Amino acid sequence: APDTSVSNKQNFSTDVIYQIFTDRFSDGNPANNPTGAAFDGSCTNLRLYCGGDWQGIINKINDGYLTGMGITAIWISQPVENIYSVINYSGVNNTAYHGYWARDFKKTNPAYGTMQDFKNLIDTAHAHNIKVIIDFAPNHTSPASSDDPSFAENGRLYDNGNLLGGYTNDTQNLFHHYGGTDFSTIENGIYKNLYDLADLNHNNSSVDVYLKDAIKMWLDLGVDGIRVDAVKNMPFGWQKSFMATINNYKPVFTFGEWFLGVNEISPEYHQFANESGMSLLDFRFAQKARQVFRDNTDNMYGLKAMLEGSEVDYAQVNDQVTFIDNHDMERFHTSNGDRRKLEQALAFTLTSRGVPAIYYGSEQYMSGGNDPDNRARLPSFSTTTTAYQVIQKLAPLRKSNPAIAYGSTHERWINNDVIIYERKFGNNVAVVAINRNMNTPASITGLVTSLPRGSYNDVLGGILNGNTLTVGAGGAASNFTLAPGGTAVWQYTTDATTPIIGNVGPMMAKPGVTITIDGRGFGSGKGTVYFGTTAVTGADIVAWEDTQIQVKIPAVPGGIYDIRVANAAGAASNIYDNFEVLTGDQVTVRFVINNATTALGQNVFLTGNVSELGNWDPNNAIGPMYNQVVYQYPTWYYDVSVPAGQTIEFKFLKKQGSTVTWEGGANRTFTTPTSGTATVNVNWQP
Amino acid sequence: APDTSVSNKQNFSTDVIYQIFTDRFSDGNPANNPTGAAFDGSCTNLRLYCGGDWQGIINKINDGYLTGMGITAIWISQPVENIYSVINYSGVNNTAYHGYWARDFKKTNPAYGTMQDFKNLIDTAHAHNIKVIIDFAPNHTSPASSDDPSFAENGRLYDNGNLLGGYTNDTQNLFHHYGGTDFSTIENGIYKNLYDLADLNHNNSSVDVYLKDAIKMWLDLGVDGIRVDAVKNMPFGWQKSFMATINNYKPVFTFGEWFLGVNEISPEYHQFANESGMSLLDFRFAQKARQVFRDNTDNMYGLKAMLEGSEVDYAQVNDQVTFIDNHDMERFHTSNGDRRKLEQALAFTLTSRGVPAIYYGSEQYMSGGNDPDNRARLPSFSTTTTAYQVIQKLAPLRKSNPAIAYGSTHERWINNDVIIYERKFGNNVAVVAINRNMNTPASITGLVTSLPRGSYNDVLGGILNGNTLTVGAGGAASNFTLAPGGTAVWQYTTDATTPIIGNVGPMMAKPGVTITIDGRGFGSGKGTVYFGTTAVTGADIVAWEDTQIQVKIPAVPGGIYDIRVANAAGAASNIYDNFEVLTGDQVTVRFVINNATTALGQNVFLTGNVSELGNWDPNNAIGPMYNQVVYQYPTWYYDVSVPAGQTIEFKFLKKQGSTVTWEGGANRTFTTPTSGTATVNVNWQP
Ligand SMILES: C[C@H]1O[C@H](O[C@H]2[C@H](O)[C@@H](O)[C@@H](O[C@H]3[C@H](O)[C@@H](O)[C@H](O)O[C@@H]3CO)O[C@@H]2CO)[C@H](O)[C@@H](O)[C@@H]1N[C@H]1C=C(CO)[C@@H](O)[C@H](O)[C@H]1O
Ligand SMILES: C[C@H]1O[C@H](O[C@H]2[C@H](O)[C@@H](O)[C@@H](O[C@H]3[C@H](O)[C@@H](O)[C@H](O)O[C@@H]3CO)O[C@@H]2CO)[C@H](O)[C@@H](O)[C@@H]1N[C@H]1C=C(CO)[C@@H](O)[C@H](O)[C@H]1O
Ligand SMILES: C[C@H]1O[C@H](O[C@H]2[C@H](O)[C@@H](O)[C@@H](O[C@H]3[C@H](O)[C@@H](O)[C@H](O)O[C@@H]3CO)O[C@@H]2CO)[C@H](O)[C@@H](O)[C@@H]1N[C@H]1C=C(CO)[C@@H](O)[C@H](O)[C@H]1O
Ligand SMILES: [Ca+2]
Ligand SMILES: [Ca+2]
Ligand SMILES: [Ca+2]
Ligand SMILES: [Ca+2]
Repeated sequence: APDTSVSNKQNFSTDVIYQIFTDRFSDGNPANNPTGAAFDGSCTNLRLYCGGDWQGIINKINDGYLTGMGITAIWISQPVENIYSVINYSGVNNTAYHGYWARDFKKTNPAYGTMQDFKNLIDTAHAHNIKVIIDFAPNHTSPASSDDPSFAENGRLYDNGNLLGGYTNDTQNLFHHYGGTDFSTIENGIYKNLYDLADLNHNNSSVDVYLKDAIKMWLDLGVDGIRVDAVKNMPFGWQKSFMATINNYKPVFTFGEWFLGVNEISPEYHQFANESGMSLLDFRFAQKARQVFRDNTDNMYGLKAMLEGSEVDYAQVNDQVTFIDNHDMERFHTSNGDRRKLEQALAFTLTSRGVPAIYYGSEQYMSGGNDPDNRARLPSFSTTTTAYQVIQKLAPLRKSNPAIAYGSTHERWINNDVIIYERKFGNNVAVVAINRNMNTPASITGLVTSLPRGSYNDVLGGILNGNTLTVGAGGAASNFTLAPGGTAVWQYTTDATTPIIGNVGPMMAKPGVTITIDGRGFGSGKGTVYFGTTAVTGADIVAWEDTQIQVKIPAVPGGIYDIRVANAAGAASNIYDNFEVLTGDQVTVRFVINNATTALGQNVFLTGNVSELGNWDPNNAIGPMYNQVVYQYPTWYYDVSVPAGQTIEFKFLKKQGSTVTWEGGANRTFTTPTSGTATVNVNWQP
Repeated sequence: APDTSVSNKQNFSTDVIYQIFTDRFSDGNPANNPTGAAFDGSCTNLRLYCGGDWQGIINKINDGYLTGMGITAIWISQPVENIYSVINYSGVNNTAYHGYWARDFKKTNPAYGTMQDFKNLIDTAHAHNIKVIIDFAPNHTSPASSDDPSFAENGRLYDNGNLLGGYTNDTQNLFHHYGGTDFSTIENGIYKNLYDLADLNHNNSSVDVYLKDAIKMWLDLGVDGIRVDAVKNMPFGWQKSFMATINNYKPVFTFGEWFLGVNEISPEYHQFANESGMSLLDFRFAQKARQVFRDNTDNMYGLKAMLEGSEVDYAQVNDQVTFIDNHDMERFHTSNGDRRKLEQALAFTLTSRGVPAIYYGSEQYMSGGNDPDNRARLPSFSTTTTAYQVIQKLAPLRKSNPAIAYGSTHERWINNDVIIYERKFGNNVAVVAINRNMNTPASITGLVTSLPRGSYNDVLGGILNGNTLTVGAGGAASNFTLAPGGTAVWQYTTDATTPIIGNVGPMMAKPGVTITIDGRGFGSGKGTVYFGTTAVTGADIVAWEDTQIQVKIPAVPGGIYDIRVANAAGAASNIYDNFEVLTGDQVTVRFVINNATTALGQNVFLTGNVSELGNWDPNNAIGPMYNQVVYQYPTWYYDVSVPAGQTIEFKFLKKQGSTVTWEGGANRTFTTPTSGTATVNVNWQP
């Protein structure tokens, strides 16, 4: 089918996402509204339920509010049954309106709707070519105190009605009981509790398989994307087996939230987008967009350096979800901030690389500080605001112009307040110029672009003071003055003769899984797909057409591969690297090693004979291991995704700068379980 | 040996060439100086012999003038025996001092020296790590009038003293007798005479074989490169069979002169570079450099556009020879003009991509107009000029820092008067910042770089008012003020672990010849070289070390191939593409089709079953064929290089944009000659 079908659950860079807090969007059904102290239909107390639901979203798809805007993906609040208690916190009553305090991951939150109401949402979203992404927060259940079993619902977890257990009297260790995080360390934030949320224990096999059974249930019900919550606060090894579970079952675009501060460039964050099997919410993009476009704490050079840098650091930059604000940040639009700032910042995000996500109500210039003030009910469904209009005009360019969906970003002109950048994919190009200065016009002299000769009309129709572009000989454009606050988008589209790959999804799966390669120039005749130098042709290509091919991963050795396409005429595409073929189905195993004594700067790592363990290469070893919380030094521990039901060989080692110290002895061996969890507890062999 | 060795004849990106007009450099042997009419020892008359010779260049390698400047290659006037005539042109006497009026391509010009002095030049140069590039001028012989046999030497051509023929009464048709070129079309500039020069006819098997035998004997005297003259004015197809003759016998770096004027961009120019097997003097670069640093008829965004654009248009940009002036244009330094512009532009060229050439005497701020004023004798052998010191500081960096020699160019900061660009290859980095404004200081803010945090000396030692750079977190540099006329070079080197290809020479050749791949990170142990999915290893990798491997071209089908290296440890490199494997040795065949009547913009083309003929792909067919000078429309003719000694199958087609009207009938067949030429003459088949 084409790369732009609503059935393409694997790649979303042709989409624009509208992030909906279900409770604050629309109350389509008042008979499902909570009662008593859990409810506030005036929505003046923002920690209470206001009554918004799935029928209210079906209604704004149907009446065209969402479709009118060009929105093609909806990201909604976690669908799962939540705790019913009203919790008092320092006098303030609080409810589970946000969907984040779960108790049964196999049932719906009935304030949102029934199971039949979720199905009706998927079906009318799909009938209108909209994809449905759900939040999923497998890190925890609900507010709990083991000391006080009567507080809230004591973190209790049920499997489709059947109690599994609570936080007080956790004889099964379904939950972590280490106290709360102080956020000092990644380890500390993983194993300790977030605030007061009862931390699930993913190393318990019942928690492991129930959470994996539950996500399969939501995939069976037709969801197309998953935003997983607090990715920083779960074991990365467990997350990779969770990701292999959805990728080997029904791969859908999955991305996670790892929060990043203002000028924080974090290595682990990038490693996580590059290696977990899910992409990330692009906080680096988001924080620099607000520094340049909102707060003027950085300029266009900062903007350029971030777009250039991120194209290298994320192995698949076209998979990162970009945004200018969301539910954890103060709204972009301030009380005294010019609306042009919001409008340009949205235009930027809509024509930039990635998968743009728009927080509900941006188009209605909502302002408000941090939680809960950034989650007010949206004030109006006016369809004629300037912001509604810039998204209406630009969001469809992601489906029609493959340069916006998949192209590289080239800065063609710049100064402190102006950047004009070019997105290019094959022969398709889009050019956008923006002048963030609202007093001073900009004299553009010497712009050259890849546009063929012509007089390009600004796709924004002049609503942000854009203009026509007259491109002469050799893509050189005639000089113009960009208006103060001006933003213009100029574009050109054509057929590609060369295969050009713009995106592949999933990026990690075992042999036999159908991968989806999207781009242009594949031609209509079944060509060749290369995993390294292995070639799939014929029947292993389950589907071929100019924009999309679907093909089964061949039975190659686990490891990571470059993908390449050849059309039926033998012309070959660009290389799409970092594809991970897995040795098979995964299981997460805890590795505990006692008496691994280390000097300062020395850490224990794990390596082994399968690609998941680095294939005996010390540079690709699993680690640094942890040694503070679940076990303390010199015991080190780590949860590592590993091939299920196989005997693997492995050894530990210590690394200090360039020096590697392997443990002596023979190779340790271990037969992994087929499902669940396992722990290997061993002692340093000198 | 390593990439930077003086024995690397295939690639020159690590070199700095010094273009010497042999006659105007140094007279080291007066006894071989011309007498009386052909000579002027005061060299007051720039059209007569002044005396400069190969012995004088040997003295300048020996006494330290050239090696002290960091020059690593020398390009000298054509070595070949020229006519002895003093020609009159308007009562202005004129001699062959420039070496361009050949008589015999197998003897030396006695004013320069003997074959014995030419061996001494090769040997003193190599002994001092300087490569020797000779001009070769195969388009023509010398001024000739067929009407008047006594003018000059009637363009007579000798074969090692044995007369072959003169222009008057050329019965064995050695020359073209179509009149002179008005430069109206490429076809007209090729087959008609350039000025009064008896134009050689490459379709004559005698001239085709003699010219190839002569180039081979200078490859046999140990020349390291060849600048071939007037590449525009000879048939592509013949120059390709000539390139295949050099590359299948003793590959050395060869590049042509295809003159190009200001703001001029020819597609045929970039097609020649990309498809001939030779590269080109980079007139695109040189013309924009003079506009920005000499003449002020463009600014930094223009420079920026040229750098960005040449990087995608030139398939192998690292092989283009750059310069800011030469013998066919006015010298860059203007009389009583600002020296700092010369110094700045010299520093610009020295740190930019390609292979830089310096016109002799630039370091002595030689002024002069067009021919012959730009070839006055070098007036000083001063080693302390700032232009001398600038070349001495920066020329070495092309051997030491691979970012300068092979790296990509990326603008990092810019405005009308300032560019700071960064060269990047692996983690080796060079950042050069130039302020062409000689009056205004520039404040740089927002410079983000790829250098590690630290403070960086200007390698020019501040002689061009450059400064010390301090780099903080994430490559962001501290605010600074680039002086008026400030030029500053800051750099970072570190060993590459993983293999990176920076250059490949030759780029076109039959199976069995040894190519040179240069870069970093290849390691000390043989790994694999791919030509397509064809892995080449062991005995065929003739040599392998970290910066250079040499390997024999596999017995693959004729076609263009991507080259990729995987070091012993399996880490694979970037792809170097557009490599052409010839089906075999080459002969230029003239194809002539009669009665091929076309429509509006319908052109005739040739295609056949070898890769040389596009392998039956209409989108790759040879053409559009010619039809004015040698044969007239509706007869079309084209000189195509084809594999020697086999039955090619061909057909002709007409292309109306995307319509291909094919000949009917059956596929034609012809057995090519093994050496020499042939002409196939046929009529359109409906
Ligand atoms: C449960 C919580 O989940 C999401 O936020 C995550 C982040 O994705 C995760 O990376 C981490 O980020 C925090 C960051 O480390 C810290 O420096 C910054 O100051 O705050 C970030 C956000 O809290 O932590 C949280 C996981 O705890 C959602 O985006 C959050 O909205 C969501 N919040 C819940 C939790 C509480 C209390 O149970 C409610 O007050 C809140 O309304 C609800 O949304
Ligand atoms: C004497 C020596 O004994 C063990 O040797 C190591 C290798 O040195 C190391 O490269 C590693 O190689 C992997 C191998 O490439 C792979 O094919 C195989 O299947 O798996 C290996 C890793 O499991 O492993 C081998 C052993 O299999 C020790 O591990 C070495 O450290 C040891 N050398 C040092 C270190 C210590 C250990 O504390 C001393 O006991 C020893 O005397 C000293 O020589
Ligand atoms: C033999 C001659 O060849 C080289 O220079 C040539 C170019 O190869 C050729 O393309 C042509 O360039 C002109 C270009 O094609 C045209 O479109 C442009 O507008 O103008 C260009 C010239 O201004 O002509 C040049 C030379 O004009 C060498 O680089 C030359 O040095 C070389 N010169 C010889 C030839 C003559 C004629 O007998 C002497 O006057 C001259 O001194 C001598 O050096
Ligand atoms: Ca409701
Ligand atoms: Ca956790
Ligand atoms: Ca002499
Ligand atoms: Ca010619």
